[PDB]
Amino acid sequence: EVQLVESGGGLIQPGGSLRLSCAASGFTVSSNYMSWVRQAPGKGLEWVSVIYPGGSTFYADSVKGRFTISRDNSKNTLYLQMNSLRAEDTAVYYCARETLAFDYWGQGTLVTVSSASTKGPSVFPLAPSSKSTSGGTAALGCLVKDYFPEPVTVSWNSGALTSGVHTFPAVLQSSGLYSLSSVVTVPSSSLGTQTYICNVNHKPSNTKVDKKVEPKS
Amino acid sequence: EVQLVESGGGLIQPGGSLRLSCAASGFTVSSNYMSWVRQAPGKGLEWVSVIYPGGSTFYADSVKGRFTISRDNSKNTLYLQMNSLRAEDTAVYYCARETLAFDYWGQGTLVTVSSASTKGPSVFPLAPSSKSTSGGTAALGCLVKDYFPEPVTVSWNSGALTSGVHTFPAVLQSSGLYSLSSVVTVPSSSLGTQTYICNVNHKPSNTKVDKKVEPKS
Amino acid sequence: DIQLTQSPSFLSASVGDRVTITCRASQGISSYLAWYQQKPGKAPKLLIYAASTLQSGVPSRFSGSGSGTEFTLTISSLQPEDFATYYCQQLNSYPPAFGGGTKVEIKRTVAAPSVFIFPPSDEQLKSGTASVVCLLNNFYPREAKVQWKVDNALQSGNSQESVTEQDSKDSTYSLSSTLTLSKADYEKHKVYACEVTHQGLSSPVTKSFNRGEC
Amino acid sequence: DIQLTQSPSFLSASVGDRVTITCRASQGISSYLAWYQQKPGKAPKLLIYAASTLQSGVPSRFSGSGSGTEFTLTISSLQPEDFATYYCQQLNSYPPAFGGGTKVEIKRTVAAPSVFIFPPSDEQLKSGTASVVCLLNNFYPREAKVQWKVDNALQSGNSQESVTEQDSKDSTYSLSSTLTLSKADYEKHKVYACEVTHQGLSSPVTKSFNRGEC
Repeated sequence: EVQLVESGGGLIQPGGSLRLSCAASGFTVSSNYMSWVRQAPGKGLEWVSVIYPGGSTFYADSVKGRFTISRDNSKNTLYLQMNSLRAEDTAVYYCARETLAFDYWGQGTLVTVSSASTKGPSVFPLAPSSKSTSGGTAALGCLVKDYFPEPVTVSWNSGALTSGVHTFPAVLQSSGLYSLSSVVTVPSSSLGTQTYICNVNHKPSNTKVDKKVEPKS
Repeated sequence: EVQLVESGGGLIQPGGSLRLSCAASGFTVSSNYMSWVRQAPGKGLEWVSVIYPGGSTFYADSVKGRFTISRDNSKNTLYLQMNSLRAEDTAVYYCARETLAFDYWGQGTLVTVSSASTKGPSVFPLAPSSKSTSGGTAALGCLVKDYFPEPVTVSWNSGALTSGVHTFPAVLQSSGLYSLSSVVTVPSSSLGTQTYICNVNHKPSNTKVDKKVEPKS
Repeated sequence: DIQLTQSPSFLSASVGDRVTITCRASQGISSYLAWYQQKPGKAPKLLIYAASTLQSGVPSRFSGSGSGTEFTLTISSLQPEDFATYYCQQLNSYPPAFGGGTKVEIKRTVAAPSVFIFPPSDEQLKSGTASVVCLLNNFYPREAKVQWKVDNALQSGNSQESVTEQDSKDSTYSLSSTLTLSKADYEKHKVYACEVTHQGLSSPVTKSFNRGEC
Repeated sequence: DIQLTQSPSFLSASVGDRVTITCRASQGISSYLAWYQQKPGKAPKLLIYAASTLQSGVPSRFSGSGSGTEFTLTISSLQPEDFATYYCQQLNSYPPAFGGGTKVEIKRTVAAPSVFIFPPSDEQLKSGTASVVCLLNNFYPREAKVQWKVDNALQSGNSQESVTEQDSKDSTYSLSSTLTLSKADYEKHKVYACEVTHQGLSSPVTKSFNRGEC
């Protein structure tokens, strides 16, 4: 029925600001209790703000002031204009339609680091090899490293292969940049035979690169 | 005599803003009726604002309010500070010195899209070939594709060749980015003989690349 | 009530002739307006003053005819170099109304296109996409048809064209059609062909290449 | 005074069984809260209404048991596909308190990993750094050990691991360890080895390559 989608997340420094748009895909945001739910990664949730069908605010404890919610019924959009982020909110933001309980609440991210790198990948193909080969199957993958802007994605063959494709959690190095590697197993009879191209997309930047993985020379 | 030049156009989103400077190259902007003329692409013109030699405003109909004109006589500059652009003005802006009629009015652009890509070219050389060759002449060119910031230019040999050089209107793809290709014919005896380097410059960004076009391998 | 001026646009003629363009005025205006020459991709230039007293720095080919309403411009003895639109205005009053603009074409005769097909550059196939350009050079009748064929299958819905303004020297047009494919789909077929139909061709011309043949 | 709800987290079970999770309420609350299912890297979904009246669009495996305080959820007859955390809330009151979350593991049995070692790509050695990846594919006991050895020297403090969420199909884990060296230091040794220890292996498995041998 109702499929709330949100947009507006990115990266900024303290004293910054940012408008978030809970785009009410779905109906009647004019007459519903709406709210913002926040969670830092590795942590439990937390509640931020709420609008009444009639207009009231009641902000949370720590984000009392410095933080503004509103709606637009004719556009079916909720608007969250924040500013002066203590950078201590670096969190994953959710907007949910409270219907006597909650439920129906999309997703959307944000990070408020005191820097900017915004660079993108460093992609290498990890070739299928006999040291990875065992009997009927052999594994190959793509290593995408050294990027700051956390949300990054790597698909296999434009989203074709869903068998054996496993992207591992990104790792945060001492350099301050993330890195990850996604690997997929495929029958050892099919080392080079078919197409295995990893599609790397970096959404905070605009990086899009396809890398083919082939057995070692 | 009088050679009005203007500067300040670019790209921005709604609620944005922008100062435009009709730089009065030429004399006496202190005592002349000046005005802003606007046209959307593919459309007829439209009138925006006007200053009197003595100071008065009289803005247009739809841009009533939210839009400010002024002059500076000692600097010989007209100043147009706008803000809160409904993005529905995405247009090509002109400033003209009304002298009992009009005339004497330079040019200058602007776009107010609700996004930003700002990326720049993707240049390839389209080689001269026998499939393009016919008798005494053969054609070669440069394909510059996938850019948002509309004003882009490609010259041939730093502006040397003016014969046969024809840049075709940019095309707007479904992806939302523009693309174009500029081609020039040159005697078929001169396939690789002389220099044919396309100079690609992207002014909203700062991209400048020279690409040589040579017959196919 | 604002004035709404009108114009019978889309003219077509030959050189050295007489052509005449009128401008309606849907209210009682006096006799003070002005005509402009708008070459494509440029700034306007006013020709006719606030009636017919043509402003200086212009040749003797324009003859503005003024009245109470129904103003009218006339070009006699054309010259190949007036490829642009002509507008009306209305001085005096602050917020002024503008016209609708009349583009004017220039007849020629018969001149077929030079055709040329360009395969995608090796750099682009790395990126993962293939543009296949086909060029039609110089040509009067712009009513040209570009049929792409891939392995003899007529291709519909993956091409884009654009066309140049009528050339100020030889009064011709030039056209560029771009066929866009993925690298994957490009590598699935062999012959890429571009078949051009035009009045100066007795039967259509096809320029073609074979993917992967130096 | 705000309520502080608590939960006995870190559950572990097998399929088709009964498991039961309670939620403390460190103040006198009435009987109106709610449970949520938080699959990893996703949005929550509420299961239990403001007590036990389970919200629609859910199977018959959850049985919320409500009271004045000490609320309790119970899953009977598990199914491999509930890899996520379960929270408490507290409707009615504006600023509401949330729980602490209980991750729930899914026992399996015994399944050794497929191991695979990847040398650094030639592109990266240009850049001046060498990543050496070692992959452990599918495996129940996650308590696996990855020992890197360079020329038979156990390597400490230049590796990083990460592990996937328990697989919703076969309930296994997968692990990737990355060893990071400079180009200079990489070029100083020959054998790169990755020795994996695991309960499904009778003795550890080493996958290894020799730098510079096609």
